[PDB]
Amino acid sequence: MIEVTFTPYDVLLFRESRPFDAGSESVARSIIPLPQTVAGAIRTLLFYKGLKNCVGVGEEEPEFTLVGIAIGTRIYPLPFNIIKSEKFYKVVNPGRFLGKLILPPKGKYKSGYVTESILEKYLKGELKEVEENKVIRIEKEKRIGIKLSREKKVVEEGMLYTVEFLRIEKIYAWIEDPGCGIKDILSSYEFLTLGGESRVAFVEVDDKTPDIFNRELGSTKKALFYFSTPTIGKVGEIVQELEKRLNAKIDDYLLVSSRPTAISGWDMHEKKPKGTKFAIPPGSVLFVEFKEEVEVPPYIKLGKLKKLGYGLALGGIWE
Amino acid sequence: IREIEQERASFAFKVVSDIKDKYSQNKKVQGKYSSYAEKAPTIILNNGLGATLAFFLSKLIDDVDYKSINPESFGNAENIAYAFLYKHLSTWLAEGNGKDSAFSGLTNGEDPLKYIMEKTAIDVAISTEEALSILNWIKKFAKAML
Amino acid sequence: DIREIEQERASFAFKVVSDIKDKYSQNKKVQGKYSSYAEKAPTIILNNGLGATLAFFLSKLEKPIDDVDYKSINPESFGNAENIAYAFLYKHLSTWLAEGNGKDSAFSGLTNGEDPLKYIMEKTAIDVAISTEEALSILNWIKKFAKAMLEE
Amino acid sequence: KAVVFGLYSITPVHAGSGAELSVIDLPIQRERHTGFPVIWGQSLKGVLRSRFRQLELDEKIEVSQKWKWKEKTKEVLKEKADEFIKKVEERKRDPLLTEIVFGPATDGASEHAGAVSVGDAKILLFPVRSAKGVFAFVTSPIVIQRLKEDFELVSVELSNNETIAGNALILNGENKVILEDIVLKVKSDSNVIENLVEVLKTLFGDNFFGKPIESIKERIAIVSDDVFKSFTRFSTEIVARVRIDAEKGTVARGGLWYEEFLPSDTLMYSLIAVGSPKKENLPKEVDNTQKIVNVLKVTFNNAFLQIGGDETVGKGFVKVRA
Amino acid sequence: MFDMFEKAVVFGLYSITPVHAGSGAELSVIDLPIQRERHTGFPVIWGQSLKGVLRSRFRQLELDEKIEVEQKWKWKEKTKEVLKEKADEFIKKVEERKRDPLLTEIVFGPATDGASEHAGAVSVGDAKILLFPVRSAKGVFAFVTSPIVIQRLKEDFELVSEIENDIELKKVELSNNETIAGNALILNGENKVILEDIVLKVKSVIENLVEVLKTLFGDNFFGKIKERIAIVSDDVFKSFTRFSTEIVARVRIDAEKGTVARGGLWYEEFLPSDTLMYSLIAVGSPKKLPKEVDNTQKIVNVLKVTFNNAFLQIGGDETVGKGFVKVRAGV
Ligand SMILES: [Mg+2]
Repeated sequence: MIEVTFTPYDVLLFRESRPFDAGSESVARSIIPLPQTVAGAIRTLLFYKGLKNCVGVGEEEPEFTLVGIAIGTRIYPLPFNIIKSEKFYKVVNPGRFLGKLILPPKGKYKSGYVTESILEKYLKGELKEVEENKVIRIEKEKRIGIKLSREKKVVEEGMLYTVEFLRIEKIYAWIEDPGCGIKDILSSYEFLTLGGESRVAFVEVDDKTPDIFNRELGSTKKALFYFSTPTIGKVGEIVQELEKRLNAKIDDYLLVSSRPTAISGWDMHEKKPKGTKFAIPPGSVLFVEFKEEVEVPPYIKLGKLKKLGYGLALGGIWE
Repeated sequence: IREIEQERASFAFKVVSDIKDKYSQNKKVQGKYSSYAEKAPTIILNNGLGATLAFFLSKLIDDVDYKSINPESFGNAENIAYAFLYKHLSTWLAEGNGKDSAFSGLTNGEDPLKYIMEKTAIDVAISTEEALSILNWIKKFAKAML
Repeated sequence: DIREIEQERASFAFKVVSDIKDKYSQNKKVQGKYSSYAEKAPTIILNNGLGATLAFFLSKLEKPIDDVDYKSINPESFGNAENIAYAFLYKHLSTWLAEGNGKDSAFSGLTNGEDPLKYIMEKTAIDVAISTEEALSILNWIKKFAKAMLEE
Repeated sequence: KAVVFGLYSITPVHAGSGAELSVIDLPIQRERHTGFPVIWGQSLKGVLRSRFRQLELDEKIEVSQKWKWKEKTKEVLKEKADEFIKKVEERKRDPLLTEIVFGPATDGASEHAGAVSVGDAKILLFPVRSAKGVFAFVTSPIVIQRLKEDFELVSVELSNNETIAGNALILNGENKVILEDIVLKVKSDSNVIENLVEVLKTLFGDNFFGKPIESIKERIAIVSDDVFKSFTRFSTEIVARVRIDAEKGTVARGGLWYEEFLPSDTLMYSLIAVGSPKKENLPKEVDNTQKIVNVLKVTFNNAFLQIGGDETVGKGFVKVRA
Repeated sequence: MFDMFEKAVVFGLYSITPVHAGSGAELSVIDLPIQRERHTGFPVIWGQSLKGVLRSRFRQLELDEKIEVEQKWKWKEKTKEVLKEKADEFIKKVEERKRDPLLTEIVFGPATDGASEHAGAVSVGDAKILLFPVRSAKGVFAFVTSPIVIQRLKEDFELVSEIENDIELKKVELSNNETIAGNALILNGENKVILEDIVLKVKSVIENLVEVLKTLFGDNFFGKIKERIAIVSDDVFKSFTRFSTEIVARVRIDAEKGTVARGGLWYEEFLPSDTLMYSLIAVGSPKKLPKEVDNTQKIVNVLKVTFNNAFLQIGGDETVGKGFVKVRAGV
């Protein structure tokens, strides 16, 4: 597995799906980067390097597989079963009622990010709570710009716009290369355009598997699956897929989640927006009670568009 | 340049509070200290820091030592207020808020008047600016407390 | 890093006033007289001139105002407190104009070691004007420390 | 490839930020995370594009021959050249090389992208009044670490009371530096200032915008991160401006406001990331990244630009080294 | 490589009265300080202060048809020649002080009502100190300058050189106790100069600097200096500009009691008379046009004829005789 590290020179824009044309709708608000955007940046580099075989021009997916992405300062969205109570974010474990897994009422969820070490303790079921100071928020930087007339140096009519950028220190991407020679091509490049407004990020590439993908969790009936990237597909099909890949049937499951992630994007091949897809948002947790004990995998890919970085679930246990 | 302002404000509040504490029933002393605090920067502007310190000296000697001053041992309000202001200004330039704080003075414990006689013109200029700045803070708390 | 003349004036003034207090700690008369004469001196200079002021001091010592080098004057060789003080003041003032606060200080005088009174009676009016202003400036500082240190 | 643009302010600079939170009416652009003064990539790009465009239209661009954009437009767009040139005169589009380097004017945006990515101008040296040597070129470890990281990828420990400074700032024998009205004690150090100067020399050359870089070494002061941040936030120029009602000869109603300025003698740097030119049927002399980089260097090296607002009251002028 | 401008003019400013270019009241012993460059401590006049002064003068001259272009400039006629149909409504705006006369708006930009129409054609630079007057034991006073000031002057010449595309248009080291000075300042038989409260040793540059001043301001110096020029170190010069300005106590007297009224005592700073400052005035192509002023060269000519040898008032306290300067505008 190859590990790509993107270091933004300054700011990044991963624009939400909304009109953003000069002289009209003029507000661009960034979201947390979707893995397909990172995949697109890599595919575009290969598209220009002449490796159009691995790109998948006009195709939904490339030949290579983007395992997933993570932002860094490496941090992850607070699991949705972690609820803020006073100055602490408390882990809420599944309960049972009428023979069904439920999450007991303990307050509303508040968004935020935690370090990889805090997530690791969570996945091992050893995390009780997190002090509110260790819960990170992503910094935004709002910039307001204009367009000037060529000669008179005054603002052209209606040419004012606003961008809410993200201030991100690092983005990590992991790629499985079936022999396209991506590691060599990425090594030849120092930087690439990532997201909107022609912002660039420095590129480093190392041949390594992150330790979080190599954890030994043991065997249990009570496994959980933390989605680190958006996961596309019906919950039923995802659970069924999970049953097949682990060769074990499920007694019951509970999806703790939030607002669905709206995913469209821009088709650079056809020069028009991509079709809207809906996904289980990062930070969502699928609690599963298998009928038999399973060896909980450190990570597992689920749902549609796996090669674009979607459906990266991190294994964990609960009691 | 912001932390130094806080340090000055801390010192200023302290010395004015000591004035108001020791001479609570004595409005003449409090009023004299206030007036002299207001006049002090003017004397410095028109005569220089050296002359001003010398002027304070004449309101009190064997040696020039601000430490040896005892403001409470004087007979009238004029001399008491002068001795206090003089010691306050000198203490700030020499000691700051103590050596356990961010600002511990400019002259390293040496009396500012003798300091001016010995050091460079640059050393005198920074001591002059600093003197004006601490008096400016003393004036603030004086008007509000005295 | 240079120094300003004011620093040298204050330094010199403190030194000569401390020298009197040291040599005559038990003599309040000598101290009181010196302070009176230091206070009087600038006014005499403004009304009568620097030359007449230096000569005025020498006449108090009954010295020939035309044939006396300041270095030859030793204040510690007079009886009454008045002549002791006059000798000190004349000495201090002349030393300042002649040597400043030292050859390696920020001010080494104006007369280049020549006796100030002899200098005045030998040089031009502009030279005298520059020395006159400087005489007033050093006396201002002598007065400052005399007022605070010297007792009556 | 990439070009590093060094920017040295010779007059105060007002790169306006409406979104900046401040007690000042018109504050300058700043970085969200560090609070450091900055010039946005978009502001700088606009400046660079406008200068480049004027030169192209005036046939002053060199590629080592005179660039004739209308001639090149015809040997590129062929049958569509005349209507394009018409749009340029109508200010609906920009001349050929300008659009190749910086992208099409908004009317033709979807056709292709601009070859260059203009990065933020990040602060490097900030001038602060010094009791000795008039003023110091002040920086911090966090700044030096950022510079080193940006350069390494494109290719220090101090307390709040300490400074690593050049000799021209240090009071003789006192081992102290006085910045404005505060005193910093000198920390003994051998190569950090020297290392920094070497980095500056490797990026901008022997001459530091009209002076030997060795002269700068004597007046560099490295201070702690908190102290540097304090100076960049509270030592910038805060100037009151008014409008006079000449009928009365007094200040007009609503005619008083405050404006912030980045001082002159500030050093900033922007990395210009250059991709391949994206327009179809490119002329040979500008058909790849290196050729775009070369034109950028020749056009802007040793140039004078005006950045930000207040041009007509003498603000925003910088020297450029590329 | 300064192609945004085509020509430039240096505006020499010599104060004949004390000058208060203000920055506003401060909680300080000096209640009303003059404008200063913060990181050097040098006195300045911001370009916006100078532009407002130049604009107001130019505007009044155009309204009174005293502006010389190439003959007299009749702004109403030229307005009708340019605006044609809607010229009458524009003139009405001017008489109502809503807009400014044609040439004024071309040079300095539109009045606040028409701000969005176009920018001004000229760039009025901050005025910086070149010669600062300092009292001297001999020679009464000295015109004091320093290497860093001389250097900034040379660099501004490089700006003019780049703008006018004239490569033909394009070393002073001193210890702190040293000076390079004219004969009038040097004490009789000592080789020393006393400026303010500082003794400076005379070092064996001035003649060359004067030749430079003779270039910009003509053979005559504002109708008047080498004998009283003193070059000192950068830090000594800096201390002079910061601590040798006029600081004056002013009062308001109760007209009935003959005594100082409450809120009627403050200290105010003034740049001394006999101070030489200069501003770089850059001229670009007009952005608004009659043939008489359709390009940069013609606008420069108007600026030169209008303000050369003229008297201006800059800063506040005009009514108590402050801010009067003489201007020399050379290319
Ligand atoms: Mg855009």
